[PDB]
Amino acid sequence: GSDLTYAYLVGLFEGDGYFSITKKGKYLTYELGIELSIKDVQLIYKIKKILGIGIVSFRKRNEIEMVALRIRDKNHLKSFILPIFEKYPMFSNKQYDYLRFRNALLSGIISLEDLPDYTRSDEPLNSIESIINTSYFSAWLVGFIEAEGCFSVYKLNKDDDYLIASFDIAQRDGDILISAIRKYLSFTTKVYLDKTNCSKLKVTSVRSVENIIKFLQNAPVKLLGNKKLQYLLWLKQLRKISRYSEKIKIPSNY
DNA sequence: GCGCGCTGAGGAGGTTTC
DNA sequence: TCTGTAAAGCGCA
DNA sequence: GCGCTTTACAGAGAAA
DNA sequence: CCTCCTCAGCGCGCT
Ligand SMILES: [Mg+2]
Ligand SMILES: [Mg+2]
Repeated sequence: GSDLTYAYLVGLFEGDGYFSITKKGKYLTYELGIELSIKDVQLIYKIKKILGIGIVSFRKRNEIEMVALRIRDKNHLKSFILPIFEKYPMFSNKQYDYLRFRNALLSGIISLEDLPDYTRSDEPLNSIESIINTSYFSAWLVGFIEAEGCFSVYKLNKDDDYLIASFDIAQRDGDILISAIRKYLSFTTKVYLDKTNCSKLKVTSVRSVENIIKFLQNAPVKLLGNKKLQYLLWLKQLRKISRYSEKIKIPSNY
């Protein structure tokens, strides 16, 4: 990878991965994993390549196929993973998972009984300005998008053929995170908090759309998975929708 | 040559955030 | 994540 | 006062 | 995203 394609990785992991210290009979299993739709087998192997470690597995949970990259080897974790996340730390209230994980690990905790009682605080760690001002952000956001962003098109009413074309992204307990992104890309839609503590950001404007495209075209790194394809197909329909077409530039990649 | 302490690949059950 | 629905804003004819 | 455009709000599940 | 369990199996210190 690049100095920065790793920042891309914590991005992806923050949004779709997970740190976990689980019960393994008498002992513990330390791991980092991402489980994605089989639609990203190809991406899973690009991650293994970048990181250089990790076990890949497949399963059906019967009609949905899925791929997973899983790193449980503690030496490899200490030797390759911590370092990444130390250098390019996550931003959301998730770092609590990594800090907790890290500590238990470095402490040499190997039994369930000496493993601290842990529960993620919903309490944020940063606030807009700090996220937005960290160097690697631009890259991180690319992966975070790879992971949780959504490109889509839908008619506004059943009957008539008036398309909308939106880009959205949400996160539980992440008002500060979601808002910060919102600021960064200059959206002005109102971030919506749902039934859960899930902050949803969504845009439809000709100017908003114009903006992700530009952020992406000028982001340090690149989307390389299914989301990349989702975006390219989006791009495409964006040409058959006039209001957008006579209003922005677009396709070669990302 | 074996029993012990501990480990991770392999395999899979159970919730819920996107 | 992905796709809406019901309901506005904004000219302008 | 009607065409075109954005927006607040939010419900299923597949993909986490 | 999150969690648990089985089982070769590896290095040790003994019988
Ligand atoms: Mg996530
Ligand atoms: Mg994803």
